[PDB]
Amino acid sequence: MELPRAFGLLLHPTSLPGPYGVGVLGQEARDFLRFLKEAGGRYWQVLPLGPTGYGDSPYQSFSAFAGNPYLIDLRPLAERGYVRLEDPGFPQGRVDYGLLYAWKWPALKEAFRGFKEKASPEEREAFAAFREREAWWLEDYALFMALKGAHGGLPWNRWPLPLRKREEKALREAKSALAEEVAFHAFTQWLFFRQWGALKAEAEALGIRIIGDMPIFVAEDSAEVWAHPEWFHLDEEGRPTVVAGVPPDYFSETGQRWGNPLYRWDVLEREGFSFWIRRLEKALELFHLVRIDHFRGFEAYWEIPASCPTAVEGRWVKAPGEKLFQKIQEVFGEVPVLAEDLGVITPEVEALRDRFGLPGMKVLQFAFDXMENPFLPHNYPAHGRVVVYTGTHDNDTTLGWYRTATPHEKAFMARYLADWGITFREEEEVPWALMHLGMKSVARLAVYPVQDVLALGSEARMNYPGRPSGNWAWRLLPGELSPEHGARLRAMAEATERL
Ligand SMILES: *[C@@H]1O[C@H](CO)[C@@H](O[C@H]2O[C@H](C)[C@@H](N[C@H]3C=C(CO)[C@@H](O)[C@H](O)[C@H]3O)[C@H](O)[C@H]2O)[C@H](O)[C@H]1O
Repeated sequence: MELPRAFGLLLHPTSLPGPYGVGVLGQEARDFLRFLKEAGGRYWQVLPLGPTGYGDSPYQSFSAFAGNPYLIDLRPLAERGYVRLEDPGFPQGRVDYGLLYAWKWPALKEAFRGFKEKASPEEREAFAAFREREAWWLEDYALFMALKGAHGGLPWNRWPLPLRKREEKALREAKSALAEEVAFHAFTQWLFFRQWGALKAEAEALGIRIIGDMPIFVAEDSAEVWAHPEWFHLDEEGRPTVVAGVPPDYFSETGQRWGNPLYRWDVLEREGFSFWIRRLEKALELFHLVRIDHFRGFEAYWEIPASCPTAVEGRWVKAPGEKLFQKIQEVFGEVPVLAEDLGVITPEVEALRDRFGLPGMKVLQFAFDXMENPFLPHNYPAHGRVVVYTGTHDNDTTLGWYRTATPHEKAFMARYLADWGITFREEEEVPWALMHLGMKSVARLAVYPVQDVLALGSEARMNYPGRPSGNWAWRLLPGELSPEHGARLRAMAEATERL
């Protein structure tokens, strides 16, 4: 990939303003892309776009391939008379996922029945054609979701054995009995990918590239794990014997026990890494580049015994990252991947990243707690093949972070900024001071969360890791991101050779 010198904004589509309880792939999404282009921005970064479960996290999806039905704009379906929409009373500035769950799933199901009643033959055949095209993952995903309604929302590895173990007759009978439910889930997928495609075409017409994201590890309770248990370290009952995480750190005392199933990489290699090829293909249908979270896991991963309640016990296990990425380069002709390389990284990880020319990340909130700090701009690679952020979706807003930062951090930050000619008078100005610093740097891409453009405090934090609740909920208000915000971003980009 060739990275131009430019800037972008980080905004998950759920955070878009608009009616009916969550950001969707419609007019407000187009309005945001127009805002971004007029601000001089060339990149729009989102988080993973798959269907979510308990905790609402984009990084723990029911499928590695599916799209999130919550992002479906219902207004076009209402225009065709498929459904009547009535706002139940959604809050301002945040997603209420309980109310969204209770109101949007039934609205989608009503819209599906309306479509079955009133759709033209053309629409019906286009929907059937989509199903045929995507069957290699969609048949499993749709049946997986349908079976949740037959089994009280249980995960797949708690279903009756004939279904859990995917016996041929059990599946055939399930598919016939749940034909309507299967079709409904296929329908949500058809709509998602249709609406995303339209939005991607609009971005492309405006000169904007979309940066997507995926977790290296998939979710325990997902259609692909169910369909391919041999690829994972599961016991005979389909439960993980070991799980993903990271060991104790400078930051974390016990580390993080993520709980994801771990790949049997030997099995994936023997199978030709088809899972990874398909995942990247699917990513590249939606995005122009894709970040992979926990990129270091391609070189080695921390294996936690499933019986351990923390991440303290375990061992590092090597993974065939070099072989995988050689195959990717060979078969795609390029590797349009961004490496999430935060936390503790080794020379082996850096070499893998650099062998394939993958841009890494830099986070300015991490730069001020100790002049050799790699997150300080003067320490960035001479080539500048990195993406600089003030913070990611995992960090507090920059104003939130500043308000809780240590005395030594605050003092060093102020002096370092002054060394770059940047000064500020009030704490609410710190987000823009740090955005300016990132734009002055050699980093090819500077990408900022929209909360920092707005200089919002901790209430607008997208995710607080560890905390299982309150996350992924921040939304823009209508008109909050103003033309003056866009003019300020454009001025900064023009001032730093990013336009
Ligand atoms: C990179 O990937 C991270 C790991 O998935 C992601 O973390 C967010 O999303 C997770 C799904 C969420 N919960 C898991 C973490 C645990 C402890 O660390 C377990 O207790 C839970 O059972 C897991 O489901 C994380 O808390 C959340 O931070 C990052 O957002 C992403 O950038």
